[PDB]
Amino acid sequence: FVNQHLCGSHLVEALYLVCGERGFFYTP
Amino acid sequence: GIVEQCCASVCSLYQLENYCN
Ligand SMILES: Cc1cccc(O)c1
Ligand SMILES: [Cl-]
Ligand SMILES: [Zn+2]
Repeated sequence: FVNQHLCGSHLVEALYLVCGERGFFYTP
Repeated sequence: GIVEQCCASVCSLYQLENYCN
């Protein structure tokens, strides 16, 4: 779903911001 | 997953923070 593709792009920028030093894994 | 919680409805940062390391 292209809408999810777009949404996920924003989700990872959000994770980057919130997770900070901790970092994160993105697993769709 | 995060795509299902947070793309069907708008998560908060406290929520998003669950998915961090
Ligand atoms: C910050 C952010 C981006 C995309 C979806 C969300 O629920 C939250
Ligand atoms: Cl978008
Ligand atoms: Zn966008």
